[PDB]
Amino acid sequence: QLRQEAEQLKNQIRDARKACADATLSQITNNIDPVGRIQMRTRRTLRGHLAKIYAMHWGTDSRLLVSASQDGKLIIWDSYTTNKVHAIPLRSSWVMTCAYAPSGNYVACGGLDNICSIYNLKTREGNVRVSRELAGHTGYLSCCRFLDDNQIVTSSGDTTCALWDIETGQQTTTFTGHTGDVMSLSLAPDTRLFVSGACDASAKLWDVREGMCRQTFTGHESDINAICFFPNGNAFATGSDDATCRLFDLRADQELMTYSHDNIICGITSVSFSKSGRLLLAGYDDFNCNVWDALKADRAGVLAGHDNRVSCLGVTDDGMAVATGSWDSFLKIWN
Amino acid sequence: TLSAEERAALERSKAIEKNLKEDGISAAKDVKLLLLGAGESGKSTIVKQMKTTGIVETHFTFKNLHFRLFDVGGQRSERKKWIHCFEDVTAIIFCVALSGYDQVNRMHESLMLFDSICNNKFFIDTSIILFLNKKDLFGEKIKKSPLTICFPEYTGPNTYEDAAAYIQAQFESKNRSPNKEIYCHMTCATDTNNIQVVFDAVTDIIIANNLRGCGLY
Amino acid sequence: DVQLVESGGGLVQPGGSRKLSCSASGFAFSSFGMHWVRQAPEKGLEWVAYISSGSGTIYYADTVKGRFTISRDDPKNTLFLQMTSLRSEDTAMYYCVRSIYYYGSSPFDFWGQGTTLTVSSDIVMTQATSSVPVTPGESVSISCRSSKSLLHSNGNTYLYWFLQRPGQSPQLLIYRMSNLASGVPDRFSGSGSGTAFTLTISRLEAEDVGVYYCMQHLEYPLTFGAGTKLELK
Amino acid sequence: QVTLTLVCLAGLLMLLTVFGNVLVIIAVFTSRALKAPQNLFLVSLASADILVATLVIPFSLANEVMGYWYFGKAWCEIYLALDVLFCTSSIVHLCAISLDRYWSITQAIEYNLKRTPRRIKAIIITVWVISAVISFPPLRCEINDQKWYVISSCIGSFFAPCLIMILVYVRIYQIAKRRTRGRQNREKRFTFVLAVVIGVFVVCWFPFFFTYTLTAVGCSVPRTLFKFFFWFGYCNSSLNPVIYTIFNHDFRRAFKKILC
Amino acid sequence: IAQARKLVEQLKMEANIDRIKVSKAAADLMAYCEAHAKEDPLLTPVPASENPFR
Ligand SMILES: [NH3+]C[C@H](O)c1ccc(O)c(O)c1
Repeated sequence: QLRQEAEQLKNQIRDARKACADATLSQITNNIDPVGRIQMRTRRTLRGHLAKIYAMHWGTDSRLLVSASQDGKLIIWDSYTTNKVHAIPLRSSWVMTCAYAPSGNYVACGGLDNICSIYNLKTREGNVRVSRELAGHTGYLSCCRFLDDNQIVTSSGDTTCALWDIETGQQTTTFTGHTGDVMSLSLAPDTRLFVSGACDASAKLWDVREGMCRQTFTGHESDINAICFFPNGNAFATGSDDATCRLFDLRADQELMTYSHDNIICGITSVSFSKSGRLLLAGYDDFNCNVWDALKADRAGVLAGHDNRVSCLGVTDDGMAVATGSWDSFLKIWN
Repeated sequence: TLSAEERAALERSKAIEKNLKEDGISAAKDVKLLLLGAGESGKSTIVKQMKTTGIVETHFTFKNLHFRLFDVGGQRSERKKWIHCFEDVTAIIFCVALSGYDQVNRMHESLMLFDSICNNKFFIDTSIILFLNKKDLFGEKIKKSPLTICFPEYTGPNTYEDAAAYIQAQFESKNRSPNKEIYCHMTCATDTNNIQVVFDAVTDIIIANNLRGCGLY
Repeated sequence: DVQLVESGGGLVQPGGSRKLSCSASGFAFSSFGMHWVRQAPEKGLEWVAYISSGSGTIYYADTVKGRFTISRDDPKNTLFLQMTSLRSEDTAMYYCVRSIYYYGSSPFDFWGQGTTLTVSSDIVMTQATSSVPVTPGESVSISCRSSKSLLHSNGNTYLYWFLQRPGQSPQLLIYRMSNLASGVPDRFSGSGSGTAFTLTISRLEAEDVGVYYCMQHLEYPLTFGAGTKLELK
Repeated sequence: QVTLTLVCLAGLLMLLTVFGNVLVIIAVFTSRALKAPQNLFLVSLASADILVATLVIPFSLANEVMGYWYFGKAWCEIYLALDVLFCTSSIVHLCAISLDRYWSITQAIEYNLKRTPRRIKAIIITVWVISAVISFPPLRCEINDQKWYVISSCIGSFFAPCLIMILVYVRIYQIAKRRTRGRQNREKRFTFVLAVVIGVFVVCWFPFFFTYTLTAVGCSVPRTLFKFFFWFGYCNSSLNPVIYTIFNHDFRRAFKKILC
Repeated sequence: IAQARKLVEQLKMEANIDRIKVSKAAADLMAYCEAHAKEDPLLTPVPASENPFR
């Protein structure tokens, strides 16, 4: 007590969700003409890395991208000329995430050392330097993104999300409603709220200004591994190890599409959306990512790479290209 | 020709490429080891016998070899994750106890964890060195109160090399995969001989690999 | 902070030898490329030599090749230049300039303090008129004409601008004739087609009175034009 | 009419050897996992084997089919000489690999510190120049018959290495026996590999070289099959690409990826 | 005690949803996708020119 009150509240909220609407997204959109098969080919081959890579990010203007490797090196690639703008050596070899700020001044990177530090790219000395080392968490970092020029949001294995501040160098907020290891987060196009996953098959939406979650969707089976919004910010479709991709609506507050295929039984490492919100890319294991139609929920052309094994993929702001990175130290640009 | 500044940019790119390749070839000669244990293991003994809230890295030189030892004890998350980060590791080191068998049992859980980590998907072609710590400690414990164990059907002799040999054979079991050898050694944590056996194990692993290329194996 | 210091000037008999050396301490000298700039005793500017960051690429001017040599010593953060068989026309005052080349760079941003040495086809640019009567608080525009179109197929226009205060080392204003260098007020602005280039200065005040220079970086050799100076009528 | 089948077979050969060489060259490159300092050596083994056929075999088809060398005195010397240089090198490399392994397998800790691409390239250039210096001097096109020579190069061309490999291999067998005193299944596997590797290189040349050497000052009357021996000298060439690569799965995996 | 109180307090805010119909959200999604299915280069490949990648 009052555990029975909690379970009856869960039952009544489930009944309300069931009775909210009669929509099923199956009788509708079936008559809408689907898009044809989509074919992609490799257009660039970034072969400057030497070991496993985990995550990468696209900078603003869709020409510069950043990637991280187990060799403890950050490379600021150039999409067009395939030259390397910078080569930042890191203090800690183990790295699990790297993010590029909206302005090219700063870049964040972190890993198992419980710290995702900041590096400056524009200075009089003309060389990269340590800007700030931020140590607030205890568990391993997952991903810290930039919400402003001097404000970042972190995700650590200690089941906390903090939303650090650069100049002060101290935590200004904390989120502790997951009760499970977080894995990814993606800020919405609007800069007042975001969402983050957890290892207990639950995704929770947090408010930037306020301190508590709002919805706490729990409509998944096994785990959560990647979350990413699409414009207008109402889907943040996610994938997991259960070979299932699902998208949730904040207002609907109920499962909508729950993509699934019987042939494939694998995991998911990263998920991204397109510019128009029609095609969503998801990198599976088995070493070959896939593309899925947002509306018709059918399957399009399989992708070739990589050798071993696809781990991250990102889509530029203009959508002119997609970057994919795999453990074989190969970054490929596909159009 | 393409332009003026782009030629300089390409030259800088080649220069940093050469620097990166040199750094990588320099860093590819060292050997890395992963130390994993359990509750009340010999972490302190191994750390002190080498000669903040995160993973500890210890690098030391012994006979023209730069050993890089990584131990993960401060992490509180599930070991099923982040374990793939150490896929490319030369060898791992395990410590058991001996004489932990009737306390919050200990050897049963340690053996279960060892079997679980020895039979996972992507971590198979990696050698495991296993240490028999507290060698002098369990003699009096087995002498005073034999034997027993809560692990039944032992049906063997009493003291004392027999029990150690039986435990070593039991731990050497569960190696379903072929072409993978598990090394065992017992230390009193008194003298300084662990470095020598680690070096011998490492050179044996290196020989088994190169020999592998001709394969041939 | 960044600061370039050199001291190699003096009275030299014609047909002599001399060494010029400039030292950098305010940044990473090993990762930058050095330029040498000559300033005629009255108004002129002329390019001399360039050495890359890796010292694997060397260029020279038409009137400089075969007489002068350039080198740099990376551990000591120093640049060396050799004057050999110098002639009467070589009397001038010299600059050594830092430059880095990558995407979104600002080369020729910082210029050092010069030293004076006394004695005893190619793209051309034109400016006019060298004398413009202007008053503070009124907008002014300065244009310079180039021979060949600067619009490369990459969508970039390799043109740079410089301002020289009376009695002080020149500093960069605009790079690639479309961006704005750091430490420059927003009042400055410059634009043009692939051939003609013109600034757009708004709310001019009583300190931006130095002579203006426009330079081309499309291909070697780099050439400067005859600048135009303002006044306080 | 046998000439049609003879030229067809020769062209089939040539196609097989060039296909194998280019396949090995493709596989060794563009593969992070396969890339290793010791692999470039095999590239050199292919680096000659890729063109030796195209520079040797068709000319051999030019001769010994109509009875006379179509060209004049030139270039019968540079061909022959050129033969001996291309051909000698293969038998020459095929040694350095074995020599490396033994250096790698024995006292691996000390030798691993010397594994650098600079080394490997130095070894490659050194072996190329030592092959050239023994090939180019001197200075109806047939094979040279000056006594002061063949008994010379024949020794320095083969016996320089058959002793090495043979030795290097027994030694390795000695060590695959000390180290493993399932295992029973691989016991008949590793000895079979080693036997195949040591046998392919010997069964083909050795008879040639032994007949070629036998026609010195103290000679005899070989049958015409001797011509039989001569091609054998080549078919070994087409082989190396397979014999060495199908026993190292990374190579396999690369072959499966490129072919599927 | 305290954990249950915090959990129920969070659940009260979680239940504070209006909420619009699922069909309305789906209609908005299709409308936005159809309206914006004109600028992406994925559905409609760009011509040989104007493509930064060769
Ligand atoms: N095709 C090879 C040719 O038979 C050859 C090669 C090396 C020699 O020393 C030789 O006498 C002949």
